[PDB]
Amino acid sequence: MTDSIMQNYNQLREQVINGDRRFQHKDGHLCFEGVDLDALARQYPTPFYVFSEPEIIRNIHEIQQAFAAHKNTKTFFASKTCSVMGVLKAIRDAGICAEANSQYEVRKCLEIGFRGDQIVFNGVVKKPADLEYAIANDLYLINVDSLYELEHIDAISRKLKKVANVCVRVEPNVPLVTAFHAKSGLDLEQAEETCRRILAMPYVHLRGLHMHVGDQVPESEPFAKATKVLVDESRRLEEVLGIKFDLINVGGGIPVPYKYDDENGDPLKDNMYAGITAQDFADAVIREVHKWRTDVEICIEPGRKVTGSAAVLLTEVSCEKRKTNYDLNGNVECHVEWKFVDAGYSVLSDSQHFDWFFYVYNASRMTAAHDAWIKLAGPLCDGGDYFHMGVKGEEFLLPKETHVGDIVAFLDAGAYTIESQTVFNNRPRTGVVMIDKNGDTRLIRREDSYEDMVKYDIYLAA
Amino acid sequence: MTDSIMQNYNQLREQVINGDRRFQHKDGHLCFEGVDLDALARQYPTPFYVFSEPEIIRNIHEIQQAFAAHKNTKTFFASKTCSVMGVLKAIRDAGICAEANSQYEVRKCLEIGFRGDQIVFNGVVKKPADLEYAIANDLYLINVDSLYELEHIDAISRKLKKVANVCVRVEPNVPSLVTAFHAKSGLDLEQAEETCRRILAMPYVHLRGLHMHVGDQVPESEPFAKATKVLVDESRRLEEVLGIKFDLINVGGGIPVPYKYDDENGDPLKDNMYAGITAQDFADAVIREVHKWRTDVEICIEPGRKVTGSAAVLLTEVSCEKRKTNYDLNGNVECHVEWKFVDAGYSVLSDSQHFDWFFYVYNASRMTAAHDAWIKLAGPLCDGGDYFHMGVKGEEFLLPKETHVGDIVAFLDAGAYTIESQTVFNNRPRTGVVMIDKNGDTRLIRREDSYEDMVKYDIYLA
Ligand SMILES: [Cl-]
Ligand SMILES: [Cl-]
Ligand code: NA
Ligand code: NA
Repeated sequence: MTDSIMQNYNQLREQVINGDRRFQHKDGHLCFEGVDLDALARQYPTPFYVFSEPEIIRNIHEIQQAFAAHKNTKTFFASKTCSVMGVLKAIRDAGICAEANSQYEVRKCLEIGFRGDQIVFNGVVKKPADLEYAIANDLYLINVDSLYELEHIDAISRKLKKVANVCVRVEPNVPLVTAFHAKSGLDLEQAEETCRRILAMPYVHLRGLHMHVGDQVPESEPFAKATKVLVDESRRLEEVLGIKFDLINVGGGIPVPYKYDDENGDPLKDNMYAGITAQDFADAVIREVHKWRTDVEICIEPGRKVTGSAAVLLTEVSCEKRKTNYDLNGNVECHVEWKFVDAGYSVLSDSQHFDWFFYVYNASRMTAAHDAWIKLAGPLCDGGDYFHMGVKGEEFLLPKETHVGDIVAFLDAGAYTIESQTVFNNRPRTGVVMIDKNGDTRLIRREDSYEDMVKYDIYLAA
Repeated sequence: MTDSIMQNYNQLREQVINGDRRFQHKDGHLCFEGVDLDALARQYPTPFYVFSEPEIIRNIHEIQQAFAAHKNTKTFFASKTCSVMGVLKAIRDAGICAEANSQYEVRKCLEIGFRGDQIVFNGVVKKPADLEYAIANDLYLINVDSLYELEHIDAISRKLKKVANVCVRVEPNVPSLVTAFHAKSGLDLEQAEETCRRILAMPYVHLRGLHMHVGDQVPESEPFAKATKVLVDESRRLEEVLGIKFDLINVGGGIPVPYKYDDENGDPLKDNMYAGITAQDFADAVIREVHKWRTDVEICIEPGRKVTGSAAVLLTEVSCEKRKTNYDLNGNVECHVEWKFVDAGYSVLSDSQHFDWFFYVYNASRMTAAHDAWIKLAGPLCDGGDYFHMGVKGEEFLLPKETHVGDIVAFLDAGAYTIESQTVFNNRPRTGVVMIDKNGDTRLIRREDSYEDMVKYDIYLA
């Protein structure tokens, strides 16, 4: 099976450089939107992430084209996915809106140019200061996640004499037990009284209901079933309360392919295979909404799908070693070829914490057979800081000729990879480079400096 | 039985405030070294960590007393555990040395006042710039982790005309994990002789001894005994073969800390939140093996977790609450779940999520009240997985039924691997840090990240 696994992985490698809209090859090197990534990693210090504005645009087009059957669709990028200002700017320039998950995310979205009417603010803990900031900035939506929080929305909107526009988050029990496993939202049974309360509030304007199914969802059925619950309650409440809702917000969760050989993958057992497309998500949602109204606005909150495929992590092979296991008589049992790169799980956190797979290739030797089994380690002083989600078990494939100094690329590294970095071991969080629409590159986030990292501390100087 | 679990947890609670060397009660509140933690969390915004210099001192005393049978012991705090400058200063002033795990860790140790001869620099990826910085600063030890890295140490020490003092890291294959497959660090035992012979010939590299590090939160003494014996046996053999006398042996870290205290109810080999050994057991195993070789040689140890783990509390305010109910198909209640939301989630206390780490949780504002209600404890991140899964019983915690929004929740034993592992996910800031000094007074030693801090790393058009 290993030889066939090796054959299959090299077929995937060839597809990257001859059949992928993002990539080419030049001088033996992987190129991204025409940019030679080996050369790029000689210009900027590794490790760093490189984002593609062209690919973000293609992803947004996929999402928007998926919703062509429903004209009144509004798309809010879930900025917890990635909020580097230059990424947010590319997303704003590509024509969609923004969902924010904290006061500082709201502020960043406003500062990069999203208008208040292009921002949704969601959360389970929206303290009075957070709500005051959001209400004062006339956000399109602030979700209502609990009755406790709603009391603060009422009080603060009254204090500011400013209308707060809200959607009530309802998390349906769609059979694993919503009460035990879903911290967010209200129960369906609480929706009516919550909406009745809001109608009576002078400065709180009820716009619709909200749900969010989850992340990297491998089937369309959960979106259909959950949307139907919220549509049925929306229809019922319009009748009971004598109102017409502005909108329904169905959240995010469109998956991204992290493994591409779907013929060999089962998305229900390995959700690195994308089980559905944006079109499947849209078909499920739109079909359920149109059983109630065709004119109502549908709000969607895609995160991962906007940026996931649109970045690469570039990391230099910085050390190598061979480790050999010997039996008790001194005979070799096996050899392990370790390659150390300058990025570990403080840089690429989900590879460790969420068992996330990313394709790994030698970008400096992209046209060479990846014919050697290796283990790939990071630089942290932690026995667990190596990449466990290999091609076969914990083993990766690289050219046997791989050399210290080569650039390794992790593909599909654009979602949930920047804000989740740490300064563990006082290794810096990475710089970030952007490829713009013209194929030109610029730095959009600096690498943390020494002074950056000590300046939060308060201590007598030396 | 849940009643017995509740009774046991409340016995543990009473032992915190009437038995534990760290804690007391006043005005119904948990006190740490006499500091009322409810009051403290009204002076500083939550969430934040509070460290105890007294408890750091007690932990260091435990470690050093454990080594009483071997006078020439040098203790290096593994600063990857916590490198806030004021914490490092407390450890420096307690009289021990520092182990560093990156160039910037070396620099901050020097800056806070550790001399070069008090610093060990360890790593698997020590780039030429890292090595030049370390060698220029006359560090007590730079470990040798690979043959590749050793070539840089030789070349750079020659260029600087400064002696690099080294210990060769050897990771034994001790049957338990397979070292070649699961241990990225160190050289094989079989490589130690030639590596040492080559160092002896280098003009500006000085061989001091061998190094190993077993692991973290180790619940048995046998791993230390077996691994130390391998390194002692090879040390003795190399002294004979090469005609040298080693300065030292470095046996690393891994002394566990109790995260659950009711040892009568635990199996440390199945649940390593129970500490399976004490510092005395660690020292007994190490010293016994070293003294079969030499009683005069220096033993270097690298404790991390044990120095600071018990010495901090995370204080976080209950900031929201809700009740979720599962209803049967007749609308009758199947069960209720009481959710309490605190202002810290796994971006603040990462190991609670990523390493399934248990920390005792109490209501510091109601510390003398029976913790008599089962609750689920959630953080503030917009992520369904951001709740604390490592409960008292399954995913459930115990708090007083009188718990109210505004109460302060404490997580105990929050001093190891809790600061540098924080993130800005959702653009929630990394926390402030307070220190209780040995006189019982408090000061801020790290600010909470500001909004400026969220964006100043980014390069964007205004
Ligand atoms: Cl839009
Ligand atoms: Cl010492
Ligand atoms: Na109203
Ligand atoms: Na020498």
